[PDB]
Amino acid sequence: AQNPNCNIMIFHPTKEEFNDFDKYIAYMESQGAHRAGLAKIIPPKEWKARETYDNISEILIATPLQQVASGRAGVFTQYHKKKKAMTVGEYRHLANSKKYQTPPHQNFEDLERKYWKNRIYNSPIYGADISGSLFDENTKQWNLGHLGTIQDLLEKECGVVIEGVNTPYLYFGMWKTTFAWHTEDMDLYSINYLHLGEPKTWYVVPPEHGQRLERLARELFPGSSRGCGAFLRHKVALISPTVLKENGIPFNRITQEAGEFMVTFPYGYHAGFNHGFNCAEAINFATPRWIDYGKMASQCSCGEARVTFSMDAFVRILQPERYDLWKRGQD
Ligand SMILES: O=C(O)CNC(=O)C(=O)O
Ligand SMILES: [Mg+2]
Ligand code: NI
Ligand SMILES: [Zn+2]
Repeated sequence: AQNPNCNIMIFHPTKEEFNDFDKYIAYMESQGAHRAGLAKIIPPKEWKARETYDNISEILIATPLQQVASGRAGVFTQYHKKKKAMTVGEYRHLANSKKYQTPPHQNFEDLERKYWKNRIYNSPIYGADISGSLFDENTKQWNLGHLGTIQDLLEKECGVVIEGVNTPYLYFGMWKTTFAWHTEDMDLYSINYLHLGEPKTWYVVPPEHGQRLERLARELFPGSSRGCGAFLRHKVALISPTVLKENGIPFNRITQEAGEFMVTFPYGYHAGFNHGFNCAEAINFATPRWIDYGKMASQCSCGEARVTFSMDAFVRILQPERYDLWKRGQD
């Protein structure tokens, strides 16, 4: 078995290998990359997402989210308080303000220490989940707005045509902005490209060990666990690396820098934080190997998780027994 210790793998495809997205994902899996839950892909030196980022300041962040924490430094939840709209130029100036800017630090490890020590005492503002793309339409390789759609994959694999669409999302971050422990909707893959700015640190649990993280989460967030049998679908809980190590949960960590792709694999729990002002783009995708994960994915039916239009068909076709209850949670 390849990569039996489930380490995060880093790939350096040539420009020739960068032509065929599906083929390269299958190659990475042939080498055991999925076992980690997360892989990094450094694009060939010839490749670019677009020519420059000089003209992005007028993009609107209609609903910036202030991420307010509750709990203790290593075990907390966050809720999202909606703020007034602002442009990306306004948000970048806010991220660089004395109140919100990255503190002085020696290296990524020092910054990671400062994040876990101090996150809960601040409420950073995240421009998350903005429909759109920063890939130039002329970028033909690994353009996250031109991928094969999940609906077309399900149709190719299973023969059933379904409604729904699959488009990318932009994330404008600042120091301490945080993504809570989660897997993707329907345990899909994700791909994330860091277009510009400061790094993003990731934590991940191997898919084979995901239920160990879920059991710890039920112990650490016991009221949330009674409320919902899949409460990590709410995307609000954080657990630090120190707490994971104390409880023997297998995980790995890696920092993504601007110009790099990350891929999360089906049922790979992940969490992390931004180092400073940045912009990322991400989208879900599927492969034939996903189908079995989609059929087994947990679902939130308590009403909290509320997701896209397109998840309907995935539940309806892959999880018909669950459909009725899940849809009640959506309505
Ligand atoms: O970058 C973020 O805030 C969160 N991204 C993801 O969870 C992802 O790409 O799957
Ligand atoms: Mg603009
Ligand atoms: Ni994700
Ligand atoms: Zn729920």
